[PDB]
Amino acid sequence: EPVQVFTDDLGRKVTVPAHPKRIVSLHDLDITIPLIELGVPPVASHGRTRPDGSHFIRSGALLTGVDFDNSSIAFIGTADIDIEAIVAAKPDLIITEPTRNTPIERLEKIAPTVSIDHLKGGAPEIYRKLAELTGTQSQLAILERRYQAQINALKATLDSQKITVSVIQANQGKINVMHSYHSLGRVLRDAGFRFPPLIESIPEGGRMDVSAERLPELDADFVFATWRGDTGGKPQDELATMEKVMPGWCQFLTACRSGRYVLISREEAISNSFASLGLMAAQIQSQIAGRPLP
Amino acid sequence: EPVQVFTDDLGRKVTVPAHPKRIVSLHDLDITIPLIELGVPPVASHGRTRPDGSHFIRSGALLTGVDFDNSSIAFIGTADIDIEAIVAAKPDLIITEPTRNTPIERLEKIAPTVSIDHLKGGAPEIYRKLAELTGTQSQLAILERRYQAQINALKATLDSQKITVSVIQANQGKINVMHSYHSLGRVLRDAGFRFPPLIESIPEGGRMDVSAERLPELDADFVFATWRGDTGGKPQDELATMEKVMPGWCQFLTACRSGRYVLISREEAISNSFASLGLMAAQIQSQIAGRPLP
Repeated sequence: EPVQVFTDDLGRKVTVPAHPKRIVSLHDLDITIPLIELGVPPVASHGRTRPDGSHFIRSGALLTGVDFDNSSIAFIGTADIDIEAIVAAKPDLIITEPTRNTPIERLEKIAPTVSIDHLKGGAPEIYRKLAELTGTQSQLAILERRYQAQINALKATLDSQKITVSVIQANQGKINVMHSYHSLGRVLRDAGFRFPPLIESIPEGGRMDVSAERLPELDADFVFATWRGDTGGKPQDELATMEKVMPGWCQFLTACRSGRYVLISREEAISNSFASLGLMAAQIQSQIAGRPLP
Repeated sequence: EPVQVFTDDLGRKVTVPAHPKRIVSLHDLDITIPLIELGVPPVASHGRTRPDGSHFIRSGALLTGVDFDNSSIAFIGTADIDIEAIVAAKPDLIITEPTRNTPIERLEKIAPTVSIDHLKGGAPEIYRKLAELTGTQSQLAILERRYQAQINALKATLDSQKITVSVIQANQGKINVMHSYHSLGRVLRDAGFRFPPLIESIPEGGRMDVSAERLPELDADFVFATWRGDTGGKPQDELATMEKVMPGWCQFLTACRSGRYVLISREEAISNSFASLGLMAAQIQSQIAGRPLP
């Protein structure tokens, strides 16, 4: 019953509960996982569909232990959001994002609705906004304190201001690089590691394709790449794709030639969650400083 | 004020809240960390003290984000428990353990008091007991679901019954080896890895010192060890410790000589927390299956 006014990322000043009890989320990975971490899981959520017709919250169980099958969170649809399911969930707050296609004008006649945009400040701003929305600034501060401690533990392990890093990815015949590769890039930058010029010059929130011949320009002391394992995939498949991109690609990176090419599971690496930040920090730690080469 | 019966590990049937709101914890690592993970932080806790006079929950910030300096958990002592701070905290439940000073009989007249023993059943049992005690069985189920997903992700990454691992530790000129090294050994065992015959010979819950001449009997596809970092230590400090144990030790292990010797941060590795098991699984994954060697 007590309310609050929130200005969303479309610039809409919306009257919302101070402490919402029945949140509806229109994205699993970008909204619902954060909501779970903050201790305000939604009563219904966008999710995904297996070939057998069963549903799952993407990265839910793996990163939070929470999924459709072990909770009372209702599934509202994958590509086509079921408006009736949203209404049947009796929300006091609906949370969507600009790359979701369900019209705001439809949603706002069900319940107070807000839209949040990761493009405006990334994951840190997403969680700040969600905490403000849900009255969970307190749970957020503890999540941020843990991340502070993981970053500091990493900085204390090695001189990161002296080690160069790089995150690359096979992209259909070329190499795609981001300015900051999601969880992996965020931890590497917050820890003070330095990227090659070609990556540094990419605008924040951007990405670019690089021709395979220009691999040496993406080299660093350590080169990270990620592999899709959600579908029965293994790290060797990512080694296969790179070989298709360029036969003997390894010889073009001193990091790969020297055995400082590191493969990280992609599902964990792409999530905006605090769970993932911790997994990235641990992996970066032992891989860079806990793996002496002969 | 609804009440339940709990038989503690001394065999005492104690009438305790069904849902305790104001828990006092007499041990940071064995009780407080579990309680925080179960979503029921204590209102007062044992912890450690620095020479400057500041107080902390060992592992609290690093693994949970929760500490004395960013919460309202009251510090109640390190060596000698502050009984007046426990009174001021108005507890409805006091949790103690057998390796503690405080007479159980003084605590009894402040609030219902139970004693939990880590020696019977370990962490799984500690967590099960606390969940029943605090009414947090559903939170535990969620933590367990995430552990299942992490083990499943690891097993799907590689054929683990095809790979041998070992965990060793320098111990004053000798090598100490456990049947299962805390969190790191539990994950390796749960994921289905094989161990060297000498390690499988050690009785469950046990450990053994061996001379460094016997290092080859601890050799594996991957040899793991841990380094203490909570106090400015670095991985290189543990390598220097090994060189004292035996000069040229690296050449004596095929794993080290070939670049399959991996160093893992100790504080996380020795914790019984669900957070640790997650950091272990992720590091084992990329270290074993995500690091191509030239």
